[PDB]
Amino acid sequence: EADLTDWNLPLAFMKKRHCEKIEGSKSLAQSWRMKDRMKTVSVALVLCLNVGVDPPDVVKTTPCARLECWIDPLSMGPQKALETIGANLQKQYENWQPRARYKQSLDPTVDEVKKLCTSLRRNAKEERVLFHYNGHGVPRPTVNGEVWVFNKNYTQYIPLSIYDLQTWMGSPSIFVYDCSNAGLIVKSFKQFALQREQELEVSMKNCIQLAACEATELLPMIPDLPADLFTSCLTTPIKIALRWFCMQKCVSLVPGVTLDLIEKIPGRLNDRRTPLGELNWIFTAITDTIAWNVLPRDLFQKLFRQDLLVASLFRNFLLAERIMRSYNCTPVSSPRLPPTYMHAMWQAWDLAVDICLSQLPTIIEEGTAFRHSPFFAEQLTAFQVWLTMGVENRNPPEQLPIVLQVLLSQVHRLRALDLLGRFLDLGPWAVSLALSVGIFPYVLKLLQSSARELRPLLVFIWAKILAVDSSCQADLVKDNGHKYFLSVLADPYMPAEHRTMTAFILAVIVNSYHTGQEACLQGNLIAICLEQLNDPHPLLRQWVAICLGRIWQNFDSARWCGVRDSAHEKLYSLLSDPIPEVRCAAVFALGTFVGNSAERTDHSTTIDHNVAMMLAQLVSDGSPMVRKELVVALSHLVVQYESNFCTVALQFISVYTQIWRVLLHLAADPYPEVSDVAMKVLNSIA
Amino acid sequence: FISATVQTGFCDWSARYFAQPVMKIPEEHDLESQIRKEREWRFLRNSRVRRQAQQVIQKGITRLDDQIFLNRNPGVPSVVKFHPFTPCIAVADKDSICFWDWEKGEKLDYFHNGNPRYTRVTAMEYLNGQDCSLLLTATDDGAIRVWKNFADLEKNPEMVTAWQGLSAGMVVDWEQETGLLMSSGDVRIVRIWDTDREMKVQDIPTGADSCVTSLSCDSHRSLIVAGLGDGSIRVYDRRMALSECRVMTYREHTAWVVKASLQKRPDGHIVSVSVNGDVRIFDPRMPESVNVLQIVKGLTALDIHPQADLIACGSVNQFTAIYNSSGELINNIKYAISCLAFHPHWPHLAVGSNDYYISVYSVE
Amino acid sequence: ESLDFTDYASRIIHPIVRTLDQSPELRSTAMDTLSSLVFQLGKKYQIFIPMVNKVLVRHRINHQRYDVLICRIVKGYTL
Amino acid sequence: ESQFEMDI
Amino acid sequence: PQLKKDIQDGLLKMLSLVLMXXVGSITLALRTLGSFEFELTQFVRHCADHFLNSEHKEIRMEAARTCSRLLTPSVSQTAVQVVADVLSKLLVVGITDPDPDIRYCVLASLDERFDAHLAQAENLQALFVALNDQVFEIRELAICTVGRLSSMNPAFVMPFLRKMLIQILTELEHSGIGRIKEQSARMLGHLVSNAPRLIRPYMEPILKALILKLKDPNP
Repeated sequence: EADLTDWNLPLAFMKKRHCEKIEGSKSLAQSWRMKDRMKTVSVALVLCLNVGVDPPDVVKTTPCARLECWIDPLSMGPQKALETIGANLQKQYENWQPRARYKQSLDPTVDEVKKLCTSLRRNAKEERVLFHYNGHGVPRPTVNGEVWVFNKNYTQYIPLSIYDLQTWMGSPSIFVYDCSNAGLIVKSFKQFALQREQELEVSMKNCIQLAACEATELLPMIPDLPADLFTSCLTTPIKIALRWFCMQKCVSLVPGVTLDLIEKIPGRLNDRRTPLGELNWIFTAITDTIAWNVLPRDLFQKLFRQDLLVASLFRNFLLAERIMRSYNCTPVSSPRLPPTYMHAMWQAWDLAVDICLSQLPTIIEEGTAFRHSPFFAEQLTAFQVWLTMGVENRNPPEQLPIVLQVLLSQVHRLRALDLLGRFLDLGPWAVSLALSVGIFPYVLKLLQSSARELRPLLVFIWAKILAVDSSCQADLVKDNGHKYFLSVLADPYMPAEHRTMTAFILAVIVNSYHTGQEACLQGNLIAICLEQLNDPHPLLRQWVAICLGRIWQNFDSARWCGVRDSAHEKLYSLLSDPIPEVRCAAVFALGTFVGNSAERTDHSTTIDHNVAMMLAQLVSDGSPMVRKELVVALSHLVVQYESNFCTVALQFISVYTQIWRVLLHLAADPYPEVSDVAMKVLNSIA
Repeated sequence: FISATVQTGFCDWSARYFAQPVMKIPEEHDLESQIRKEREWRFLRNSRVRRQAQQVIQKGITRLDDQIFLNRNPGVPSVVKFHPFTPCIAVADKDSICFWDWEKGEKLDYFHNGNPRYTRVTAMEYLNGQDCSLLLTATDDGAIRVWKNFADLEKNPEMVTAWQGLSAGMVVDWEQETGLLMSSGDVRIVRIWDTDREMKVQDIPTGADSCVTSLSCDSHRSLIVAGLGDGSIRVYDRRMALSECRVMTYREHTAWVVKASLQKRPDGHIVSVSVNGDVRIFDPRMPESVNVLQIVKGLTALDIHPQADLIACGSVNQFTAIYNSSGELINNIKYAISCLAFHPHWPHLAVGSNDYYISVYSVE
Repeated sequence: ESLDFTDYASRIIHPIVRTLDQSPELRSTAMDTLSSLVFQLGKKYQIFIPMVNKVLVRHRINHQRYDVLICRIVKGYTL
Repeated sequence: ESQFEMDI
Repeated sequence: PQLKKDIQDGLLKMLSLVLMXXVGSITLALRTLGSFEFELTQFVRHCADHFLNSEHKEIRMEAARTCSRLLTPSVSQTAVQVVADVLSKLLVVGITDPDPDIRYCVLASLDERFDAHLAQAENLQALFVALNDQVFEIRELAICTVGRLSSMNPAFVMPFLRKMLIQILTELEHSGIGRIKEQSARMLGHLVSNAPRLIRPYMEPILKALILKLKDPNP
């Protein structure tokens, strides 16, 4: 047949440079940065327990819920118990925010609270202060916007106005109420907030509030649970999460799991390789995932990313919402969250816990080696399955925030970095997502690693990020990540595909940014680049030359270094390169080399004339793309020697004579774009 | 002063490579893609047009007086070409390029080449004739330029690329399979522009004072044939050195050699014609002519067919003599007939008089 | 208002749709039940929008809350 | 000072 | 088979003339199109135009049977996006059609062949919906299908099948009814067989629940 003749023929002038326009893609409004990093500087633990005597409101049951910060208060005698609960409560918070001034108030007066709160605002001037209120020993908050504390003698419950309480506490602050009609406090807090705004004409958005209950509701009295149920959820989630798991109907599925085995669970909450730290890690992934999928992006970055303590409180609040729901309680938050209790991801938690503490009989008693959870493996598998047919802007993958959590260990880091690259590849829309979920500071921290297996994966990820957001050149020079890439660009065994990405990364880090130019110059870029300039890869030859060109762009120090290494000489080889991208990249660099002379004597001037005449033999060139850069390059030469070209220009109405004659040929170009740009530069002499 | 500094978008355009995807299979390799099926449909349509045209040649080329159409242009028809498969017959003038049809019978497009008032479009080709075709348009002063979307419904003229060759007018020979293109004219040089590398590869010296009036080339057995204004017909092999290049230099004419054309067979035949109007069929391996013919007294322009061996002559006295290569008479159609043009496949012959008219004849 | 009904979207929507044919007295009440469920399902209801729409046009069911909720799911909103 | 603990 | 190609040239041209443009023939034109071999992209995206619209029960039921047969050509990003599109449309008919016969046919036709597409999050959210279908037969058919995908995308399926397992064992123990318990066991049969990874850790509970029914004092 006559089909083999058709398929086997070169289609001339049908490539990217011809079809697409020679123009840069317009950068989108990148809004992924945390435009604020708030910090919770100090904490106020107001505990109104009055250990022993119950308030008149609530009649307690004979067995009853008694545990308060995992302490039976009635075991220890009244006074010691109150100090102990205060001590434990501090410790619990120090898991989440270990570097903050804690200051307890234990069965306080009103004056006592005033002096406490006013002092903490003075210290934490404009940074955030936490106010924790635990009103289990005092009557329920009133309709009139009041919260109860004691008198000096502990003979009368004194009311304290929420108005006065939000006077003493400042603007950026967070309030945690663990008492019975706690919704009333949140209502009345917002009322007095509106009331202050009306008085100000002739602290709302700043103030976050978490509350154990809706205004009508009462806290549960159930003997299995703590009294401190909300505080417990916020501040020790894994402990109640496991105790709650053992109270549900789903325990039938794991026989030999009582509450007593949960007490004796091995591990710590830091060590992710232990059993307890496994769960703690999984839990952090699950809650941070539920939040990201359920909340609008704005409100997510406000609560789950700005500051650690708030983010920890809201992560753990989602668990409170789930647990307390099962006892006719609805927790309340000030920036109101939509209901997460029925999110699918909770079924993943249930299974994760189940599998983890089905092992406890054998881990404790037999002394069996703790097998790790399949959680993170399977979640990466889901993320992978999404990518297969996930080429589109459809629903984004649920697992992005889990992929982030996996980077933190080493166990699944290689696989995640692979998948994350595969995801980032899909398009710049994806790189935007991955920056919004908060991948940036972890991907940047891995540049401190020496594990050589990461090098091809991180190089890939960073090329994708910097292709979208070029402002990250600021961050990479600060942390000395610019050294990480320099090493990869001077490594013969690293593939030429990845060395090309690396050369691009350096050409972005260096681009019009003296801090990055001075840093890469000292990391010996010019010597490294020249070693790879004659590679058998036309993309690498291209980028290495752009990279070389950018480093001495308006930077005389990198030019002098180029003269010693004799870079301009080694770049003349690229002027007769087959690929017209490379020829252009070479012309770019030799032009950028010429432009930053700063009026120096015979050494610099004699070099510019050698670079002039070498460019001046790319007039009769096939690509107009090369010829445009050839004009732009000779533009830099004209700007530098403007006094000399005025002599040549005024005459016809011998080096400069030659370069002006070149621009006349480029002015009378067949191609319109080259004739235009040549005409502009030629008229700015005229 | 510093404001004269322009910055190209090249480095930014280049940077777009890393925003776009990499890992996945390209759009062309996909066997079930819509672009490949339309490309395979074009190649299926091509193979039919080669077969159908080959069948007309096998019947024995009888008389030739049928006129498919007669239209009139705004300008004088200077050069004519037939697009190989799709019926698009570009008839350029001094400036513009009118795209006519001979099935519908309609004006499809009208360009401006962009060249000044003194200049003239001498030569023309069809690059990538098999699919997604382009139109090379060589100007007499030196300028070469290439046009996409030239006879489309939803699109306008679009110049793909353009570059000064050189510096008769200008002559060109496209070579689709090799990827080369060989400009020549008033200069004493035959350049060879590689279009994959967009650089002048070889500059073969002609070794001749007069202008290179015509230029035709061969793939497989590399043979740049080049007729000349003084009368001679050189042949060059681009494998050997530039001092050696002159394989043959036989001279049996004296005028503007209107067309010294070579055939694509292994039995190559240089059919050369002068202003005096006399064919001489040469071979590459001999020093003198094999066959001899004398056709028209005052010849003005001529064209020769690739597949079959037709020779379509012109005349100062309005005649259009269409003979065979052997020298047999078929027609003498009675009306400066400055452009004749055969199809690469079908035995259709265009004509364009000094008066502003076009025709396209056919052998039933 | 209190429980999760994602699981039982089909178990309810199919009987409801059927109720809007077989008895005109329950048509008002039923549409109110439907809307409450829609409000609770949200984007998970998108699948059913076509099928239920068919029953609605056939008997000119013009419910304020429902038409609002669908309009919001199709466009990308919820209160 | 990062949010989650990374062990490089 | 001297000219099997000339037969198919006219026959596909006959069907194209029919399915471009009364009712009972369109039933048979689709039955033909999916029965025997041919040389079919437009047809399958045109079959997606039928079942969405048609108020005829018999057209929808065949247009569903057809598409499942014509997507046997299911790596390149064109066929994959077409198979994904059609298969998303098919799943919608299998969840949402009122006539439960169409729902059973459609679900039954989503075989092993499609499990790469069915294991996507969005498709998997539809299939779960079918496990609480009014019709028990469809429920059985879905839990078999979802169990089969528990190897493909375990992160979604394994949590959900655990939730289902718990419900099944609740219906067994706490519903004091013959039919619901009878169905529940039947269903637990299908779970055990199709999702054995999920079920191994829970074997001691399940087995105590089942032995307890055998030691109660309906056939």
